[PDB]
Amino acid sequence: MGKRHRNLIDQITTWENLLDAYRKTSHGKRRTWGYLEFKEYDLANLLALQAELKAGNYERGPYREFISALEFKDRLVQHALCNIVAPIFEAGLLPYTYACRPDKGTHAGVCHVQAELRRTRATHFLKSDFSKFFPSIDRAALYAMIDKKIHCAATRRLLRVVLPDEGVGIPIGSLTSQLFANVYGGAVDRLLHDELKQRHWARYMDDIVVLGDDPEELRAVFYRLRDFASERLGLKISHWQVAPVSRGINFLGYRIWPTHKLLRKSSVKRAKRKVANFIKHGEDESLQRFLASWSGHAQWADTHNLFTWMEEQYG
Amino acid sequence: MEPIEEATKCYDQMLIVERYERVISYLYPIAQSIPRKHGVAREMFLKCLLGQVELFIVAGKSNQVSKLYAADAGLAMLRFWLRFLAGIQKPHAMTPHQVETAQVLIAEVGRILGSWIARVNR
Amino acid sequence: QMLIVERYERVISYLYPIAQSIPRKHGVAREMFLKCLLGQVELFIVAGKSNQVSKLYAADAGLAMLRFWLRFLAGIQKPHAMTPHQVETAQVLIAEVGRILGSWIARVNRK
Amino acid sequence: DQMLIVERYERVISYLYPIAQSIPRKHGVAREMFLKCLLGQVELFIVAGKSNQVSKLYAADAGLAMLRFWLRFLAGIQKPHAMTPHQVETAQVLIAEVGRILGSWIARVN
Amino acid sequence: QMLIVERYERVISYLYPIAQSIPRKHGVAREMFLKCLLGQVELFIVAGKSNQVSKLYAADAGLAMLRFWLRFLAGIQKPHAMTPHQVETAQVLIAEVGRILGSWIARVNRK
Amino acid sequence: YDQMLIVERYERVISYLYPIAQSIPRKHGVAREMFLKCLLGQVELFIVAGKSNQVSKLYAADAGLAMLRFWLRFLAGIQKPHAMTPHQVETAQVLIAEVGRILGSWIARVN
RNA sequence: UGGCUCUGCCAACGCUACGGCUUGGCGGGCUUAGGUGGGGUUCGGCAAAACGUCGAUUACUGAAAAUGGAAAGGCGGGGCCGACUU
RNA sequence: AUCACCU
Repeated sequence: MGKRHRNLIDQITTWENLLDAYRKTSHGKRRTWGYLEFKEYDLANLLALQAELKAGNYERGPYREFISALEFKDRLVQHALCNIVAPIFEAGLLPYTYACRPDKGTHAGVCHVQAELRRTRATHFLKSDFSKFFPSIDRAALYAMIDKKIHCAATRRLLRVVLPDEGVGIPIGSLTSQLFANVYGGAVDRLLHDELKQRHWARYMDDIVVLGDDPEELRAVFYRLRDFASERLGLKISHWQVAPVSRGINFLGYRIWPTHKLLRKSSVKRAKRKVANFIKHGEDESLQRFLASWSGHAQWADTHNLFTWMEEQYG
Repeated sequence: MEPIEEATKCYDQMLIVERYERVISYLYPIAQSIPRKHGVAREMFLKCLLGQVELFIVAGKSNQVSKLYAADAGLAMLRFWLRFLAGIQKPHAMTPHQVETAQVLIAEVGRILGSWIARVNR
Repeated sequence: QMLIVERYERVISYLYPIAQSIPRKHGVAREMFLKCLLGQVELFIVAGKSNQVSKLYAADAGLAMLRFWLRFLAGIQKPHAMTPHQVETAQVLIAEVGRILGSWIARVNRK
Repeated sequence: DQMLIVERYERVISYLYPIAQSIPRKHGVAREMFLKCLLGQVELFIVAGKSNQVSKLYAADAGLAMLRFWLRFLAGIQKPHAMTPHQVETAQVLIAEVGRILGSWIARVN
Repeated sequence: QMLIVERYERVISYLYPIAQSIPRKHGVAREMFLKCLLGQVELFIVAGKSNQVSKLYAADAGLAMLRFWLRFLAGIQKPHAMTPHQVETAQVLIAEVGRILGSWIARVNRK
Repeated sequence: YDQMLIVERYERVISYLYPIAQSIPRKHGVAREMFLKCLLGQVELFIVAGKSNQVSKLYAADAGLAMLRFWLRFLAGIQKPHAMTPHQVETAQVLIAEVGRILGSWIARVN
């Protein structure tokens, strides 16, 4: 919106937002030590957050890493950021990005692959899901995209507090991690759609479907996508394939042919239930081993809102 | 920022209160629809409905299980007040739906109170 | 014993209309009848939660204070007298709960 | 026993309840609290008689003496005169009858 | 007791006219000022009857709450119902019943 | 200090909340009267806390402060008008938070 | 929220310190978000505006972009006009 | 998805 955006920490801390942030942070968590300790003096704590963010005195409390959780003030500060910072980033997200965008969501992603699998009758498909998206987001070339849109010195500082501008690891477990991961992988969206003039694709954070009406082209696109996201974005590509549309696009929990869409969702349910059980088994320490495992394989099926799902059902 | 620390931070009281605030938020509108008449029972319902928060809150800022059991007794009296508001308040006070809804919310607070009573008893 | 608060709920089912009807005139007594009528469930819901015979004696007290309120609201004069019938068709109901509490007080004093 | 004081206290009540309704609206908190000490001092006897921790009997005497206060307050309340000094003496005859009973009951339980 | 109440009667006799001057506006406060003014001789009479200092300290708390009510009615109650003059004399009378209360605390707390 | 400071800071809670709690419509009567009985009547818990220097009562002062906080949450989440607007909840919560801080420091002191 | 420490009238359970008060009428005033769980994806056109992006935190204004700030233009489709269909 | 709850 007019490039710039050089005055957002004013809107992030504009109560009216720090309350939207509050109601967004508390939504679902109204049973979290964090909400309930915050809810007590909630609007005094929002006025002290309006004040700690307006004055840039805000410090993100240490991530409680079991999935790194935060505080309620922290998730509120992120909800405040990603109420002003999210809509200036999820505006530059090519429509075919489908993660952490309420409008263009999971289902619209599976619908979209199908859509532009139907139209153009794609003869071929590229899945190019990213490896450690969150654990290998440059958190540095991320902040060369969270800085070409923010341009607000103090928002940029709040972003850099809520998410340090140094490392290689967006903390999966944050709303700003969600947003910035979409933004970050939006660089590969803008190496698909902009460069690579690939008009037909879809992405949810790490999963990058790129349905293209020619095979070897989609393998080129992928190599170009991997070379980009490695050299520019330090995102190793865990799995990829250039399959004829017939193998099915294992995108976003579905297997999306032009015509049918066989929900393969099982890894998720297996993991959900596994986490589930582990917790109502007192085995929340081998769950960290399992979690680390599943955070390696089919977490590059962007099932992190599910990881936070099961960060909340169970601990 | 640091959330303004109340003392004796008790999850159960906070949760039970936050979950009981949903009971109030449901039952208070339908106490405040109880006719011009029936208003002393509504005084006492509300004093029972809105005043059960104090019971939970003092229970959380107590270590006394007496106060936890007193919070349970109040929830049971509120569970009663549902019965009364439904049946005995002769106009209506509480529709079976409203009771069916309110009893669900009070049951949620009942669960949290039970868990809270349990965790202290050990 | 939680048929008490469902036998006493028939005291309230009777005596609550015989309380909404004590006019403003006798609205300090109505408030205090309703806090002994309605608020005897509290004493039977505290009871069933501290067998501790004391609370059942304090609910006997609340039934006996309800019996006072019965006999008071009769002698409250004007078209606000709890009809002798109502004092009697409620002292029947309060005596039901008095006998269930007679048993509760028995069953808890005798272990 | 609880039934004795309570019935003799209903003479206090039956006397002081029309008087405590005739206490000016102006003196309405004192009236509502006179009545909540008139009526609802029976509750302190009944508690004292249905139970018997003698603390409950002192609370009964407290209410009787707080009732005596309400007399000696509502008489010489303020401008809207409440209880006449006569009524306070007459009431205090009956409040001293339950005074005697509850007092002798305190003494007998003690 | 007897003398504390007779000295607290003077508080009431001073403060009750002040509590009756509070407008209808702040009628809900005077309810609880008078429930603290008039209602504090329950705690001075319940402390009289019940030698336990729990109800004496409760009596002391009530006197201190009554002193708050002076502060409140003089200022916090927005049309400062009690004037600062009327606090100072009412706090003299509260201090005379606080004298006896502190000296009643004293006479109870001997060992 | 401590009790005197907490109450003077809580005066400012009441100095804000009592006007809010008196504007609450009589529709929300017992809300208004129980808000006030937890507003004004929280000084009672501060008094007892200081009068006793028993940490339980400075915790029950916190429970009154937290019930006071419920009341702002609730008088916000009251629904005929909105009784306490969220600015008045916010400013109240700020004032109660200052009382919470001094009670917290006082709790800490005794703890 | 049966109110009102609230009047005027009126009447009597009454109660009067004889004033009233009370009390009853009778008027009048005051009184979507949240919780909990676990195929429009159609076919076309314009792709002008808008929107996005790159241009650009650029030129520029101003020492300095300093939480000012474009634009032409490229790239999109997300957008649009339509039909159908929803 | 379900639950409340009014437009």
